[PDB]
Amino acid sequence: HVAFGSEDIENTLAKMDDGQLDGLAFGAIQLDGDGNILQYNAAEGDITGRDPKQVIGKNFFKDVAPCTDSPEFYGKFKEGVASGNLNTMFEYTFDYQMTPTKVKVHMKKALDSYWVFVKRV
Ligand SMILES: *C(=O)/C=C/c1ccc(O)cc1
Repeated sequence: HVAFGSEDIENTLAKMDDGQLDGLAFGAIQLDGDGNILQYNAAEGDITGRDPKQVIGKNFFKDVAPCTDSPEFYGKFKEGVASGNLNTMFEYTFDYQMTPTKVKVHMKKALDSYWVFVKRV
């Protein structure tokens, strides 16, 4: 088990393959520094209606999740990629090609890549 917001979440998830990541209680996306989607788990698709196989390779901020292109989300992502120590938590609403859904988001650098964790609120 691993809880959303755990202090060493990136350690636990570093040791995980697809099945384990797909088993998480919360949405988990891994992005590269350009915002391209490396991994996208089953729990996230249950929040957003996206097929996890279909969004791998796409750009999260440009194409998949346009509502996240804002100082409040994308702005914080690039600040944390630049500053080297991404680790930030905030509320957000996801509303593109889905019913508007309130979530909380935790972005954290991976053990060169970057996690976006999501849970319904
Ligand atoms: C806003 O358009 C957000 C879209 C979105 C957020 C998270 C996802 O996993 C997919 C789309």
